[PDB]
Amino acid sequence: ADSDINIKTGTTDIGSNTTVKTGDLVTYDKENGMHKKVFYSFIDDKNHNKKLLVIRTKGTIAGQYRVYSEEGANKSGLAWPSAFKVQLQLPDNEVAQISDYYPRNDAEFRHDSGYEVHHQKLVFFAEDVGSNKGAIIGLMVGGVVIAYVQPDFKTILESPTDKKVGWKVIFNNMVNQNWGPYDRDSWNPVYGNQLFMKTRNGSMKAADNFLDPNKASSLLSSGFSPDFATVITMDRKASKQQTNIDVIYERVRDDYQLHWTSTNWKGTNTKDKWTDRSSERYKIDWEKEEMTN
Amino acid sequence: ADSDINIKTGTTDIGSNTTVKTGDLVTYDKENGMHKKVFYSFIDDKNHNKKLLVIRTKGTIAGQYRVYSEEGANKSGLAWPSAFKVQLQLPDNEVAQISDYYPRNDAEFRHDSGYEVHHQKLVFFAEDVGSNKGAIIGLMVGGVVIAYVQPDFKTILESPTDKKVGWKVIFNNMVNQNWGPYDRDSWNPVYGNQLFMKTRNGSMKAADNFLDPNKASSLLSSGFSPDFATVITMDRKASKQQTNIDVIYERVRDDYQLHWTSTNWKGTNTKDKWTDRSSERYKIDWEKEEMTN
Amino acid sequence: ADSDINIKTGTTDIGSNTTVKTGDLVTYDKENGMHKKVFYSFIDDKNHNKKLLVIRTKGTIAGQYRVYSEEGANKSGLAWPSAFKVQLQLPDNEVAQISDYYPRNDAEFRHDSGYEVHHQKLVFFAEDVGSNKGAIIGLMVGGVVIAYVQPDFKTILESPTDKKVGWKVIFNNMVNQNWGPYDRDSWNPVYGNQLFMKTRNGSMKAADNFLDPNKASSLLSSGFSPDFATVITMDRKASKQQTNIDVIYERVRDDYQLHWTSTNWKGTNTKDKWTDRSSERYKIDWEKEEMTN
Amino acid sequence: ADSDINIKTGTTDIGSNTTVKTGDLVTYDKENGMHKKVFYSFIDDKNHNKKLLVIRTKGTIAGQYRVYSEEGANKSGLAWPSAFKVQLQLPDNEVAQISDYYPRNDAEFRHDSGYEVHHQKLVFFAEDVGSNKGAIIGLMVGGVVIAYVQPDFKTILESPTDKKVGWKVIFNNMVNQNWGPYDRDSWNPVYGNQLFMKTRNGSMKAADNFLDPNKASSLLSSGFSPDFATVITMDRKASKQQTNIDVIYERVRDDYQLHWTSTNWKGTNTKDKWTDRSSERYKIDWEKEEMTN
Amino acid sequence: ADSDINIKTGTTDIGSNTTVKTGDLVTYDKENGMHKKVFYSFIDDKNHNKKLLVIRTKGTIAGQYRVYSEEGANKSGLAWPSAFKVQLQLPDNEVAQISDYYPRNDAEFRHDSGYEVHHQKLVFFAEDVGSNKGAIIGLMVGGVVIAYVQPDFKTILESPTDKKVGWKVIFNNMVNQNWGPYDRDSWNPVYGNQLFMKTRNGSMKAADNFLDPNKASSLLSSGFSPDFATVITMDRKASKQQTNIDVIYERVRDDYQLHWTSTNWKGTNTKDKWTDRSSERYKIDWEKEEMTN
Amino acid sequence: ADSDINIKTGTTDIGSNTTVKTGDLVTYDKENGMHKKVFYSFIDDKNHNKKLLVIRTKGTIAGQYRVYSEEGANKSGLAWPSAFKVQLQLPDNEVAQISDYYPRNDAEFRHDSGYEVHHQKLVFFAEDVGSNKGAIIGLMVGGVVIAYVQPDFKTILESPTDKKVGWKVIFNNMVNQNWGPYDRDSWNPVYGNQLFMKTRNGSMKAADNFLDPNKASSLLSSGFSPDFATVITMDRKASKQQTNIDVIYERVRDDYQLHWTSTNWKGTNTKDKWTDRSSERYKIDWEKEEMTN
Repeated sequence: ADSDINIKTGTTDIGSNTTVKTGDLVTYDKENGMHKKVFYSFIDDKNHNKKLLVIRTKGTIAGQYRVYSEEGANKSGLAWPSAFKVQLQLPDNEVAQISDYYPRNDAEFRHDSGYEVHHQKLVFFAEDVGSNKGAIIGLMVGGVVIAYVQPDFKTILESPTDKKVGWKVIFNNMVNQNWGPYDRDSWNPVYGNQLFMKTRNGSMKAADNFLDPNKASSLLSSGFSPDFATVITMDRKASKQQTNIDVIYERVRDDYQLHWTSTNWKGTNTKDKWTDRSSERYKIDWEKEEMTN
Repeated sequence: ADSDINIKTGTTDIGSNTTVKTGDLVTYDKENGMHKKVFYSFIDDKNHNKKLLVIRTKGTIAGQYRVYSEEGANKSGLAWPSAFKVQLQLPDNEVAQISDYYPRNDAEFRHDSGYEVHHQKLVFFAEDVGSNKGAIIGLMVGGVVIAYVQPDFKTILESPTDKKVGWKVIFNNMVNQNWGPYDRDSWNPVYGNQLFMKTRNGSMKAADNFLDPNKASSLLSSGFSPDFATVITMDRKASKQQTNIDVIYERVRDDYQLHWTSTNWKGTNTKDKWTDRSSERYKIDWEKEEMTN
Repeated sequence: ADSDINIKTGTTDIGSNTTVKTGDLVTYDKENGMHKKVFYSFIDDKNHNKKLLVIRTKGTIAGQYRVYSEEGANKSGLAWPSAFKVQLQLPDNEVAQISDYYPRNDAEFRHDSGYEVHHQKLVFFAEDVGSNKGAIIGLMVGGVVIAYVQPDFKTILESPTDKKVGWKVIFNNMVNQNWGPYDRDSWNPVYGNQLFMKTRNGSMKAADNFLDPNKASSLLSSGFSPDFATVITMDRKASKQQTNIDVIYERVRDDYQLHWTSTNWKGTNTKDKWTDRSSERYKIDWEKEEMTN
Repeated sequence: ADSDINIKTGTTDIGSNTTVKTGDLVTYDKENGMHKKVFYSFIDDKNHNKKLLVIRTKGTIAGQYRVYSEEGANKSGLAWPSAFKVQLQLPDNEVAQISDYYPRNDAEFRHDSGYEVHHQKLVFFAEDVGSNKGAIIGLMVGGVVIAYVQPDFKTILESPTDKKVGWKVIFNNMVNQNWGPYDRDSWNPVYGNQLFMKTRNGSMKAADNFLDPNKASSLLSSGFSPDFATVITMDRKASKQQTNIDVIYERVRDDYQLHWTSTNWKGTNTKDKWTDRSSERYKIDWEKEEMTN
Repeated sequence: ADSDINIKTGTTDIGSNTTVKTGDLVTYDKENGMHKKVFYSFIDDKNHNKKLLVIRTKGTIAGQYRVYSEEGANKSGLAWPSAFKVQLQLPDNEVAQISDYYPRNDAEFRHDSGYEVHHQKLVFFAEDVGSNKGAIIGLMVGGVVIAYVQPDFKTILESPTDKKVGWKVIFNNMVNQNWGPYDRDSWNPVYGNQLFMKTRNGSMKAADNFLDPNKASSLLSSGFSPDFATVITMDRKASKQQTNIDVIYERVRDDYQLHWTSTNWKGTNTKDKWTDRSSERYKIDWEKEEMTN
Repeated sequence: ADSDINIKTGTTDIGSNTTVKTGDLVTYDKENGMHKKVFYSFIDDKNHNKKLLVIRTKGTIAGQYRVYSEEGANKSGLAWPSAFKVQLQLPDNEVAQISDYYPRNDAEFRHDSGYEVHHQKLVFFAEDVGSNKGAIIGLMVGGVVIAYVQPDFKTILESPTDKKVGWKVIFNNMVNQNWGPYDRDSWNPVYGNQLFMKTRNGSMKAADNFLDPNKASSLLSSGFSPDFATVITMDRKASKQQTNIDVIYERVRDDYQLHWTSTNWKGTNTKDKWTDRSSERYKIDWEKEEMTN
């Protein structure tokens, strides 16, 4: 931090003794089921060399975890979201730049606990008839245990540029009732993909053998609510003080097909079957310090 | 946070150097057993592009965990709440929008600790008669342990829109005396659903074999007290500066039927048997900055 | 929090730039052994739509854990508190309302750590006479461990209304010397209820076989000191600016009867044997902003 | 801290009651896939003996984890980043100096838990025919267990000078699906380097047997976003108040070659195969307190 | 703290409502590879009885972990830093004094967990031919486990005076790849000192059998960056308001000699083989409140 | 805290809106190897009924862990500090009083984890020749494990008065290389006291068989740096506004004698062999608010 270099905290930061122009822009795409909000803040710090626009994408991208097709009591299909995405893209001809962003790709870790342990035991068994017999045992304990947090969904900052930035929320692993973790690539020759199978030998029709969304992560059913900040920077001397920025929300829906083998249930997962995109273009006026749609 | 993008903290936030108009609106629905409160705050930040209304739904939704019917000493019935809900809905013809909300669906996790560990042991047993015999053992430890917090009730943000928003509190799992977790879908062929059975082979009448509410989560008996914030936003230039917002509280009550098999007790759970809704319409005056019922 | 919706912290709160009228009201009920205190704060925020009164019930409700009757060396009786209670009730004809309260029924949890772990071992024993014999062992580790905090006494918010609110402190479990947890419903056919038995085969008279209060939770002997806030709200336009509020403290005392079987000691627990209530009526003057008894 | 020497906190720090001149400088090297940002802050504290420039290198160095060459279904090649680097270098003829920097090389640790534990057991087996036989066992537990955090990537401060400073982010260890940690130097005679092998006996072509970047650390695919502060200091009396500073970003890409042995897959790792450098020269004007490219 | 004695926090501290004169003094000793910085702060608190100078030694002492000599493929030599040191010394004839310093020798601890645990088991084996045989086992668990943090390098405050003060960073223990901790005094009759041996039976020349510095602590290769504060105090009435203070940095380099036994590798460690000292004399002017070199 | 009694924090504290007169008094006793510092703060709070003097004893008491005498290769002697002490004593004829002090004797604890756990196992072994034989095992786990922090040195507040106060730092336990804890009273009939023995069967002369101070706690070699606050209080109306206070530092040095038995090494510990005291008398002027020596 700025204190670790012997500088008073908050001294190098921006926004001190300046007027900030905030605003909200909301809109609901019913077809794609997206509540999109943009919280924009214009900062003209006279001591800063550029005008700043802080664009916080927010809202909720409904997961729409839902059974979409039934071909009878033996087959069914589930649309489940495997990924969300948010992208802000400036046209290549613009003078503005994507100076900063948050969150970023924090360096994670795995707690690694190694073992170098020695045990010794001395047993000397005997009988009432006068027979003694014994052993001395030396036991070595070694190896490693790796422990870390395994979240259901990861958040990732896609490779950004001076014109494009983007976050993606990705499905990493899911824990079923008690059968253990499962991912999109899991494959059991017997049951196929057990990701969303309520039971393996169920007597109900396929449409009813899917996990109840309440048990599963709420990101799948209710959706995911991003809070992603981006910092645009413009030069005051630029002749063109108006820009157009494309804000894009995406929901990638995979197809979980459940089939009856006449013996047990089998599950297959088709990736990126559907992609639901909602793109809006926002006009940014740097002189009046406003944003509109 | 706004510090991670080199911006002074609190600079982009709203409510700086402005007068906020607060208020409380309380009412008790005796029939549905709901204490409803709305804490409203009007914010007209001249630097913000819209008028903000922060509506915090609060109060208490009595669980009403109670025995409702007795058909003798062999059968009884318990009304127990499986879910609470709070919904704020604007009519489709309104100009206002549901800009923001809290709490949201935070991404949860499960601590995943994997094992790759090696043990070696060397035993060499002997007898006093001159007989030696031994073994060398190599032992592998592998697999994973998953540990996470399992709360009795989850809080969830239902898929919102620009006109409707809603939270639901859901029953996830309950721990009986020491018999382990149980859910609404638990089913033992012997005892059926052991969710609220005080004893399996009790000699008392069914009505007395139900768990004492004090032992169980207080959400079931005393109730649940929400604190849910929503942020409405209106354009200052809109001709109609009056709106009507419907605040809805719901208690979903399931029926736990306890039966005597002449050998032991059996429990069944009928979901969403009853639904108790309390809806109020609040008139919002954005010019006088007030809310009324 | 209000920061999570992009609003400066403390902006929507009450009490900014206003004069608050505080006061203390104390009284000791010797008969019921209750030190009752009420800390009242009148808040007239001109920007708020109602007058607020924050009533913090405090003090100490002596547990009075005590031997009350002795019928000889074989029988004795202990009065021990199983529950405390605090209730604030407004008469039904009043215009005021119980807007808010604290503490509430926080959603608790139980840390659930599940296991899916595999072990493999390979033993190959041998003798010096030339005889080898071995085994290969595959071991499965599964199940769950549930770990949570188990306090001696719970605090609960009884189902409130717009006129009545109430907290109850309840005895949940107690740990004896080292014999494990015990509750009011514990029953051993041999010893009955071992909740407060110092010893099972004691040679002393019954009155001396009870747990020393110092070993036990201080809530039983010295008592419990509540800190419970309630928020009354009144409309400024109401013609009647005087109200009467009933503050009630209760101590529920159960009877632990200890008997000699001529072989060992047995304990029985009669619930809610006695109920000690101390009720006071406080006159609230909203114009002079004071409270009196 | 400055409080531990009886000095009021923040008293010895810089930036109190002074005007700070901030700025952003952004640029995207498409060829090397680097988003470079420099956040500069000029501090002229009249009570300080020198002018300070705080240069925070930021941005994102795309990992570019990607299959680069395929020679058929038996061989493939992956370019994966093993290291990132950021260097600020002043020409030797300059009067300015690199006074400070952050982050630095914090002293790490390993939790060392040693054991000195004794167990004793006494077994006395018997048969119904009247034969008793027993043993007394003394068991010693000793040794040590070492547990520490093992991150995927380390951050390091290269040996700095008064003209050059530099950070390097280094690949330390990676955890595959569940096969354990692997590093650049790992070598199995059977499989070679299993760092990025999706499967050992896969039937797919080599290009498809590489780990999905989503599973792997996002530093490899999306990239790494530095936040590295440096503090330049200049004497006010220096005649030459203009300097040129070279900011350098580097991505070191190693080649992971995957080969088919007709039995299983083998992996080899060629270190530092490619080095992608993006260097910019920034003109620093200490009189106008600005930086340009 | 000052609050624990009923005194408002920060009241007894220095630097309140006074002007502080700061400064940086930087210099790079190429020969010894030291980046030396001194951050000085002059404090003349009119309410304090003396003038204070806070001297924070900072910078980086390059470890210079490096192979220095090769006599062929069987022998090699590594210069590795075992200790860093920083010393501030005033000449004995000066009137100034070393009033305070930081960091100091904090009292450490070792978590000591003792055991007094009892287990009992009852086995009763039987055969289908009608033969029963059993045992009752009582098992005692006792002893202690000691767990504490074992850092690679310790920081120590050498015995100070009113004229000399000094910190030393010392090599305590290092963890090799997975062979366990090693120190300067470790000695295996087979391998000697295994501190920096990459492999025990390597086929490469000695110079290539040394640990890669990236694997090892960065203090060895990149170096150590001190932050050590000292507080000089002078009497205002002293006639001589100029002083000379000697700031000394030291790097102690040990020689790790690796030899080939024609069977395996052996390592020896010669302590304090080289000592690299960089001493500077700083002129302190207490009247103009400055420091120079 | 003062908030828990409904009082604004810091309201009852001292030092609000008053001028505080600070000062440092330093001196080095070479013979006893003590760097003594006194940080004094005079507080005359007009709202307080007395004048306060906060005296913080600080500095460093060199441990002087050192070999003092050698009688050959078979015997040696080590002077090691077992205790430090700081005492402030007012003459009995003074009007001033020792009102307060810090640190004090905080109530410590030991984490006590008790066990009441049941295991059951069912084994049923069989042979291929048609012979089955089995057992059912019930296992009880009980007892307690006590875990707490065991520091090398304790800090203690000696029984104070209105004229004398004193802290003592005491040697509690030390951990050797890996042989376990040892104290001053430890005694092995074979090796005597193994507190500072580098090896048990060493071939080096006794003087070289002592633990290296770097391995041991730095309190022994470099020393201990106290920070002990005392609060003197004087009545303003007292005629004699001058006092004399004796500040005393002590180092208690024990003698660790190491002897050669011609078989192994033996260690003996003579307690409180030497006591090194450094006493200074400070003149306190309450009118001019100063302290001198």
